[PDB]
Amino acid sequence: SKGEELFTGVVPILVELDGDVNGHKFSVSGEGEGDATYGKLTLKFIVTTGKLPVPWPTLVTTFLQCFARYPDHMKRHDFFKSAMPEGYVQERTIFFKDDGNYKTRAEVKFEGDTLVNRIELKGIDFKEDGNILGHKLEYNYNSHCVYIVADKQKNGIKVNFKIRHNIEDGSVQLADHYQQNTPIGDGPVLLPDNHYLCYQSALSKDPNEKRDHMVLLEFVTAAGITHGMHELYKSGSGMVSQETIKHVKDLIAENEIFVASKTYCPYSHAALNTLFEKLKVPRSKVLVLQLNDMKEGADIQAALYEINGQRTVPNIYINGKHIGGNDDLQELRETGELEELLEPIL
Repeated sequence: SKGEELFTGVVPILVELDGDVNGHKFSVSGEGEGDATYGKLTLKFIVTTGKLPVPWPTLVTTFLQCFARYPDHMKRHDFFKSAMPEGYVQERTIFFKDDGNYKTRAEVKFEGDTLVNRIELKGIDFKEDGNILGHKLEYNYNSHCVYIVADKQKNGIKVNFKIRHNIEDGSVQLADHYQQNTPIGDGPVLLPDNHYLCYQSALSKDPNEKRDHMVLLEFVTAAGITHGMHELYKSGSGMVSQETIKHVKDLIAENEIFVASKTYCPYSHAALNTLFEKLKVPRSKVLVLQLNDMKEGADIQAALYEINGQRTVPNIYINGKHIGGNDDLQELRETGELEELLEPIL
């Protein structure tokens, strides 16, 4: 399958990392599973070479954003899954305030029914007495959202975020991240509009594990883009004769309630149900118009736009005053404005 289809269910994950921080070589292996529908991640890492020369917490970001949950209205912005199965390369440079930095490169891709994260990390200029080499960071992780931005030039995404690692003495170790993601193959990929990815992580130990390890649980969700559906409702694609313009105006002035609609339009359905059922308004007070059922439907609707700028049905009016669409009608229903507008009419 292609792109997101590959993440519909629970996916097995494998992670491999070879690192050398300040000359101290080490390598870790990790396994778990992802469930993008719930933005779930469950992994277990084990150090193969002995122990870790750095705190586990400082490796969390390095140790799978293709598993984040993207809401139904943000599928077009899921860059990570669109790169699969071929994958993408993730590069980062993490500057540790008043200390050394990590430079990382990783290739994420499917190898069979498995998503594999192969990483290479190098650390340099770290203080042997600092919080990193000195192992002074609490075994926890803070929650927060990061700002995701597309990099049209590189055909991928960019991210600059800061991680705060709690230090045992109540203070904090600053981890300034610089992330760059690039597609591996040359097939289509979805570049997103700026948005957010909110993380929540949980670190634990396997009481049955005797080698240095870490059990990570991450919950990730995409957020920040607006639900385009009701927006589209408002948006819509020779000028009309004044003859028609006045006529529509007359229709507006000569009627207590005016409603231009179409028989198949949901918003019209609801606007009408609101007036005739919910608010039990008399059919003799409401002049309805099924534009898709008239000779001059087009002309009328055209004339309407010319008169109020609205291009979509339902186009509602009350006592000569333009109201708008259904959302405008619901607007006034809640603020209680509608009830008072109808009082006189009723």
